[PDB]
Amino acid sequence: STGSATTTPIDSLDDAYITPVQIGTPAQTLNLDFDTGSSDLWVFSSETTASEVDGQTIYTPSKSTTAKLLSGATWSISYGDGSSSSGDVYTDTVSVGGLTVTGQAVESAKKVSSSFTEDSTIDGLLGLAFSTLNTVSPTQQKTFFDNAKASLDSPVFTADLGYHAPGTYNFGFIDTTAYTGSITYTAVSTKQGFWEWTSTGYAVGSGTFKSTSIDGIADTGTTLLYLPATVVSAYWAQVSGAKSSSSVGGYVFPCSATLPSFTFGVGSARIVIPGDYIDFGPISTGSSSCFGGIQSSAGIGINIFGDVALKAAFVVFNGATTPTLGFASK
Ligand SMILES: NCc1ccc(C(F)(F)F)cc1
Ligand SMILES: NCc1ccc(C(F)(F)F)cc1
Repeated sequence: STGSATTTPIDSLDDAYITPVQIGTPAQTLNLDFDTGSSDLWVFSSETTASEVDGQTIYTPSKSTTAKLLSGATWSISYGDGSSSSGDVYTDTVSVGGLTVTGQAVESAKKVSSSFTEDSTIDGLLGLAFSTLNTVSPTQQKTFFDNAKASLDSPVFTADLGYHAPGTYNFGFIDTTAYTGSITYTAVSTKQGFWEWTSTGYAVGSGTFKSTSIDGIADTGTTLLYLPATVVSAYWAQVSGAKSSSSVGGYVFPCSATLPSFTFGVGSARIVIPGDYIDFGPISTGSSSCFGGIQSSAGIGINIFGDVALKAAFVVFNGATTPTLGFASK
């Protein structure tokens, strides 16, 4: 079987992407943030503290004939940005673009952090990292992808994120019409539970390519590109007036500047991120200082190939017994 669903940016900056997901019987449609950096499917629900819900669509398990409370199961998650949520667990039917999984763990949020409440367009997250990161206790639960793997025509899903435009998540097949040239596959380490790979280097604008191993994760759930300080300093050195601001919390640049492209290596192939992709607009309404889409990972402890990088490519998440990552230009 296969599944195909359109994913849409939540705002004019591509801060996140939401994808409609059907939960329960009859279907309750929620717009979820597909996150290859985490492994929990959790949603706003009728159980969420009422003061912490502000415009989100909620899942109501009492209205689903297939919902089963997972007795004694709880969950609690903390993301690298300081966000957090927690609650209890149900099993229910979950469908993504025609692809159906029965008995999927649906984690009902009882408490969510403020940043989730303030995001009215995101009804929850759908984790697509490896199941070893799932936070359900005392019995760990499998991701949507892991549960669907056996019935998929091919044990893969692909991410085709758009720049200020809708995109597509596909399950079970590779759309050979969606990319140009060839797909370059690179090895994945699952030892931390992430889609972790090694980039072969980078280049700034039309500059010389620098062969150097950059170990990072493919994370659709992270907005920006987080790379080592040496690389990020080399990039912003090519933007007149750019500087790292402690009060803002990253590199900023004059909004009148034109940004150079950024290239990163995948084996012998190259993925070029257009400079316009790195512009994330004024730091505040009316400001002439703009926030950069490439930031340092020094404070994070791991390099993150977020949406800024991934939306420049057609990305294959190959969940075979030996998992790999595929990158193609588009
Ligand atoms: N998108 C989920 C996510 C968020 C943060 C991290 C970090 F910070 F641990 F790298 C990994 C995955
Ligand atoms: N990396 C997972 C993640 C996704 C979205 C959010 C937000 F936008 F709701 F804060 C936080 C964390």
